[PDB]
Amino acid sequence: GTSSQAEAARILAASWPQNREDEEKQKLKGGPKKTKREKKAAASHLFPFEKL
Amino acid sequence: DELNLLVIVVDANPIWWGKQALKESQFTLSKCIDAVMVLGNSHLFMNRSNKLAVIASHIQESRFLYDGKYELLTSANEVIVEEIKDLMTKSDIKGQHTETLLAGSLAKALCYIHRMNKEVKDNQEMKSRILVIKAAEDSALQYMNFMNVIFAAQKQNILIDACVLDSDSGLLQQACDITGGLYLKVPQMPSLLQYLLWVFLPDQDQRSQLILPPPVHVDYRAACFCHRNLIEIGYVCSVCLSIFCNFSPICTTCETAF
Amino acid sequence: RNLQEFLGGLSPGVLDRLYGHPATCLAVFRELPSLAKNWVMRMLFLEQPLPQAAVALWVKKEFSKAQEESTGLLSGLRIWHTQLLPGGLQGLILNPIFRQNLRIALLGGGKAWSDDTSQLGPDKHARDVPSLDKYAEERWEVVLHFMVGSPSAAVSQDLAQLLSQAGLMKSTEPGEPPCITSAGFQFLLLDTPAQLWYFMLQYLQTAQSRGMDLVEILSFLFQLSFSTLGKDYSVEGMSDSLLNFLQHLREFGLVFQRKRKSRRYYPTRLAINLSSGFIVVETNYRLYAYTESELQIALIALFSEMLYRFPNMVVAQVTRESVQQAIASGITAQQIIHFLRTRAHPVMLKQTPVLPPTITDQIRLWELERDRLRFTEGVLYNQFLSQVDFELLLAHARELGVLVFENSAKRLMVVTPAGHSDVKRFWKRQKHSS
Amino acid sequence: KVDEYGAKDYRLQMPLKDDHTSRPLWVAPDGHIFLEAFSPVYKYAQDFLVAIAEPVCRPTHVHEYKLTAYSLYAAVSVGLQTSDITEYLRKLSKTGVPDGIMQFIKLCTVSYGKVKLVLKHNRYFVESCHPDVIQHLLQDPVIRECRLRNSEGEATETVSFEVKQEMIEELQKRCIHLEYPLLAEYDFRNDSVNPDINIDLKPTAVLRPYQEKSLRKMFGNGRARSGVIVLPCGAGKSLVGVTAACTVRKRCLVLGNSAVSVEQWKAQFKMWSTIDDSQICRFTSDAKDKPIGCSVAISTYSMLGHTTKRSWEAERVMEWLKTQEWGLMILDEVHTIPAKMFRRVLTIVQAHCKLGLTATLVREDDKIVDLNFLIGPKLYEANWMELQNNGYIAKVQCAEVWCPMSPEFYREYVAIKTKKRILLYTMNPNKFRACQFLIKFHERRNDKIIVFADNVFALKEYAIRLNKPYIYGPTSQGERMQILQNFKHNPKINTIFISKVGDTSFDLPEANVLIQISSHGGSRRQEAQRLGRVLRYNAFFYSLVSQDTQEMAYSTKRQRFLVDQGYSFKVITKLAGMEEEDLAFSTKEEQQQLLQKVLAATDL
Ligand SMILES: [Zn+2]
Ligand SMILES: [Zn+2]
Repeated sequence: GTSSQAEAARILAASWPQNREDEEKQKLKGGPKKTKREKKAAASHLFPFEKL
Repeated sequence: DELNLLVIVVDANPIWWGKQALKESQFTLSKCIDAVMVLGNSHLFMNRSNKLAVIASHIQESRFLYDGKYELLTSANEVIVEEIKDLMTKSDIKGQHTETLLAGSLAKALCYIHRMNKEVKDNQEMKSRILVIKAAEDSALQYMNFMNVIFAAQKQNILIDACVLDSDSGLLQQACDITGGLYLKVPQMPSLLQYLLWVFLPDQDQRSQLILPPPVHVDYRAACFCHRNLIEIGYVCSVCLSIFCNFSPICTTCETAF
Repeated sequence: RNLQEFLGGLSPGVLDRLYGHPATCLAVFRELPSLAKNWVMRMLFLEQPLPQAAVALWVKKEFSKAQEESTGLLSGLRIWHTQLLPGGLQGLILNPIFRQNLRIALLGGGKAWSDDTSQLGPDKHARDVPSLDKYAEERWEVVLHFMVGSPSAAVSQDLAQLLSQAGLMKSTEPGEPPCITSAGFQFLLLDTPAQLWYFMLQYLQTAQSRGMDLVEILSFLFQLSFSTLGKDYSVEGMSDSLLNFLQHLREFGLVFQRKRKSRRYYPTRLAINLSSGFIVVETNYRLYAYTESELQIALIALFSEMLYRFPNMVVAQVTRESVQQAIASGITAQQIIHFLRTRAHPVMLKQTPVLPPTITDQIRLWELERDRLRFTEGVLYNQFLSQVDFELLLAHARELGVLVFENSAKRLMVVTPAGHSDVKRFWKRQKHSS
Repeated sequence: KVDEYGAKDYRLQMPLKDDHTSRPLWVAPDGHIFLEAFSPVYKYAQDFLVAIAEPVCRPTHVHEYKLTAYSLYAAVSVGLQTSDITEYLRKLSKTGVPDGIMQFIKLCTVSYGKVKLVLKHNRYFVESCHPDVIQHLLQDPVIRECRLRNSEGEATETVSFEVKQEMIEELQKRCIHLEYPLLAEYDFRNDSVNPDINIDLKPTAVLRPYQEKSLRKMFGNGRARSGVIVLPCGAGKSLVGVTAACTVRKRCLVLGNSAVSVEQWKAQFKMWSTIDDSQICRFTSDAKDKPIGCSVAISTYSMLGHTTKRSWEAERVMEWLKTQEWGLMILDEVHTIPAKMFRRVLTIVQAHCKLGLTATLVREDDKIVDLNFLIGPKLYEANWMELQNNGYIAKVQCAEVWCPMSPEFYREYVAIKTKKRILLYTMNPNKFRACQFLIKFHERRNDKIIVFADNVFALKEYAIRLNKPYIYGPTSQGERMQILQNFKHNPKINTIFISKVGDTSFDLPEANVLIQISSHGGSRRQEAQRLGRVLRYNAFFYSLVSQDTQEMAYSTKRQRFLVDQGYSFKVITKLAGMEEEDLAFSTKEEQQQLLQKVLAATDL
């Protein structure tokens, strides 16, 4: 079913550890990036599948 | 955590400033020194961690020049004034040398930047730039050393900014182009401080935000080994890459190399 | 709150009077963004206002957002003001008083910030920089201990009243010592310069209660910020109220003074940083702190389990239970992460980032454990016979702004207990009109 | 000692902090060593502490070591004496040695060489330099049964007596309780009783410096003593054993765990020892390459300790093998030595030096302490962090990524408790989607993947769904061999599934990605071995667990070994591009259909 895909995606993708992380992201990211080196550190500590 | 280091190289050639004083123009060496001091004070005002260094080049050598106003600025200005007075009062013409030892001052500035870099805490990056104000004519006898200094600065990622006053210098244009610095010729000498504050005061990241004059037509004329003169067309060896103005049956450099 | 937030909420007269002191102008200037500083320096020697479009054309189109933010900040700080340029144009020019004072502070002019220091000659009881730092640290530790409530710290009653007004501690019963609230714990966890700035802001917000001039206090504080460490200054030349304020500084350790009647005062390193490592964190949730004072030991034990205490070392383990207890005490995970980053040992500074990501992520996840369940008291409505009737009542509730959750699929809605009465009356009135 | 904050505080005990911080070391009253890695003398302090104490954790900044009686026995086994170790410990203390460590060190080091155990003419003897200790231990009732017939005084030269060969373990266990530890020193330089063989390693098998330290510590003063060397599987482990066998130059016995490890050891000997195939023999009842009359014999456990009737050829081979001494009996996978039947294997054969090698010394049931006297003390423990810093071990980026429990599964998970919930969180649709996404992402970049998964019942539908090769485990011998052989040199297929079969030392080819799902309960050894199958960010391995289930606690409690080794497990809660492509169990229909087939077990 067309609606089954959307329902399953909604349930799975945001079940426990997204209903509070998305809220914090929406209530944050108001100021600009402090330094460009934070992005470098994030890229170095991130796994390859999180870079695409 | 953004640390900016500003090293200002001042062309203190006595001959050019003496000719300027004899011209009785509205611009003198005293005004240039005052503008440099004001620029340094502004750079220190820009951020707490900003560091300032001033080096004056002379025919003799390179001198490390470094009530109601800031205390540190008051101490800094007095030391610079004392150093420049000591250099000029004890400057005695002994020999036929007239060209400014610009290359040696740049080498000293690079060494000082390298020394300061190690003392910086690892959590912070010290972005360093070199500002040069040129008064006398360019010297072609130091082409190789100047190119070596440019290459070292590019390797260490150090911006080099040139502020030509009267006579354009090709070496400074090459340095600005290679290192990504700004080359500017002053149209009105008395307005030098305004140009310095409008162009050379902001850092490279701020230069991205601001709109700046496009670079001037940079030349890349080479210097012949046996003439040390700018040339457009010359003979170049295929082994040691040495440049010669006229054809020779044997390469002089390759003859030396055994 | 930062300095700019406090300054922007002041009246234009206060801002104009603040700019009359050269030290204040420099402090305001150094708080500006990088783009704003270039504009201020360029307009330093301009006697004529500039068109808004001309200034706007200096920055590229992509960075127009930063240009707008800087222009708005400058307008709020009243550094410059819009002038009606002839021909219908708008001209922008800096404040003449602020510009003149900034030029004096930079170029020179007028009299020095301090009256004089050589009039009285050398100090008979002069101290050293390490001694001043030790005195400041002792004063700060005494203040923080008095915040805890230990009998070892004895301070003036006015300091206790100020803390009570700050909300850190409340005196429910007179005579008995006040009890420190959750906000007190949060402030205690805060960094030392941050704590100093928060205390000064709380003092300034209540400065009018003591009948003290805010402008004079701010100017004196800014002058102290730029003062040279290890050099004394003349007390004379100040109003009595400011002198009283200086006495409070002597209580806080910012300014050292041997006697109340002494004419000399030595600014400390804490006073210098007012205008604006020993902890090693390991991947196995271990903290190795090179500290000896009970203050840092207590602060670390607030959010971690202590294991070993060597005479110059503290070995602790960060566990889920300890972090959960600290959060239940009112301290958020972000505060703990910032505290660890600030006290980070210089060795860890090589790592990018300084703190390992795993530990910070684990702490944040432990913080999210407490708020897993969300609680909202209210009244549930489930007796809607018609969809249209449900829609009207839901619209009325949304107009009242008392809706908490809605379900149009099953005609289910929840309203706040306070708004239940209004919804009940509206529903009854609609049936009466039917 | 005081509990003001619940911490054992020893501030008053060790105040000797004269000047000022130059010594990167801290001592503890009971016993413990803390070392600062960010010190110019880090290497020298590490070399000193390794020879005297075993590590307990090696993070990036502050190492922690522990002082034990066996560690001091090993330290005094080397040329280091009491005065040297004490003066160097006091030299680098920065706090002063407490007066509870010096006495312990003295007591441990005084009684080291008093009693020795020797093997001669297939006879075990206990020799004492001081005759008094013989009478001291004579009154012990358990020792009296060792002598037969009562071993009057064995007047030789130095007082010695014979002991029962089959009861050597009991007296070894009792001696440490009597504070008279036994030592197994074999002076292979001068024997003249053993027919030393002509083994000689080729001068082209160079060894890394870390193996040099272990080999040098094994042979401290010209003699070889029993010990345990811990090196990663990806690192060079068999090379150390081959070099030790060549240096001993005696009749070697190698013991493995699986019937394929004997082939691995034979290949290693053929590669790095220059020995003819006639002398090398494997005794595993598969080819029977005339093990009688051999220089080096390689076999496996579970055959030397048979409790049932043995094969006639095997019986004759065992009878021949139990009639001569062995030099440097090599044990592989020593961690599972303290078992009901594996321990007596040590007592069923006679050997001078017992060298045990392993990669994962961690074991449950606290039987590792028994291994201290079963074989010997922990000799060398490789520092994995500095090993991978040299680039010879792959820097594996460990990951611990969990998936939420689907509602269709969590109701049944909380409803059932009679051990039927193992399959439930194992077959989590979200974990299935995460595993499929990781498999596809790493296949798109051409990375070799090994997928470990216990509970082969779940692995069936986990592998047939993606139509990928899997090893059920009792499939065959040939099928597994050919699957693993074509796994490496084939771009078409680069991912396999393993069911608890890869939890030992095999010949699995190089892999970069490991994804383990539903592993054993709390086996730190299993996870360490699985991590060892990847190293040889060059590589990275992932562990998938289900939230709000016992798998969370299991994963937390089974990673404490690797964090002590220095590895950090980053937590991944979101997968980038999860909905970018189509994955299995996209809709709820098949997810709820999975419930019937996962509850269809009903094994009652
Ligand atoms: Zn030429
Ligand atoms: Zn040539």
